[PDB]
Amino acid sequence: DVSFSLSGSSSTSYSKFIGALRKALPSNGTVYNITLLLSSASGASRYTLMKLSNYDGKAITVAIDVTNVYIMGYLVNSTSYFFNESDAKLASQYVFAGSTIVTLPYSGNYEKLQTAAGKIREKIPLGFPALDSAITTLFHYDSTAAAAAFLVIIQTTAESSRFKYIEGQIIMRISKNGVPSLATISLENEWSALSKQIQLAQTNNGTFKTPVVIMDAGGQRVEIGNVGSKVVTKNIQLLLN
Ligand SMILES: CC(=O)N[C@@H]1[C@@H](O)[C@H](O)[C@@H](CO)O[C@H]1O
Ligand SMILES: CC(=O)N[C@@H]1[C@@H](O)[C@H](O)[C@@H](CO)O[C@H]1O
Repeated sequence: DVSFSLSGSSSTSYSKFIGALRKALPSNGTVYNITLLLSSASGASRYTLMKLSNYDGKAITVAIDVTNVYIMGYLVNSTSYFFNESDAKLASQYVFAGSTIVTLPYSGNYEKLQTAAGKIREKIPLGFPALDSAITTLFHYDSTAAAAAFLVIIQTTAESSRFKYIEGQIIMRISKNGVPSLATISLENEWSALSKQIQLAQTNNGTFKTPVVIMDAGGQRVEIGNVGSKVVTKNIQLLLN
């Protein structure tokens, strides 16, 4: 398993945690020196567990699908909570054995979580304090605030593992929460498209078959057309397969 403790945390310990999470995910090699995730996996081996503890030391354990870095659900005390989607129902057959299972009233999809939370990612502050609050919400399972808590946790763990830029954004917000940058949102939105295009580029002299539009540090549209881009060389850390 991997773990992150907010108590005693620093930029250094957070980066160690994100690095450990990246290292915990199996590969079928690399493409342009970027880890390629597995296309398929079986049973319990399809998951890695991530223990998260708040400032007060209260802990939850989150299950991640290694094929796509999607969060499946989590365990607190003797109760597990899984997203309402087939891949998470599958996960419930293999992890947190012996727990009492609760099916959440939403899938782990951003659109569904945002509808459930009554607010879009763009307006939800992120940072170490936001992570603390999110863990607390899930620890007590406040059903009215859980969707928002998942939105914070997903971005602070999975999205951060996928993009060095997002890891940096969380680090900027260690002391004071802030809503995600437009760049953060675009990278999250385009992860699967970037993953696809980078793999196609291998046999196309490094050129994407279809451009991918990201946003920069000022929200300006930037069209990514080849593997020379900084998004490919010094940002993306995991490719969907
Ligand atoms: C009752 C239950 O928890 N299982 C549901 C399953 O019925 C549904 O088909 C799927 C969405 O496709 O999501 C699962 O969580
Ligand atoms: C969802 C749930 O049952 N969470 C409970 C929490 O509310 C309670 O404060 C604690 C007591 O130690 O046990 C937790 O994990």
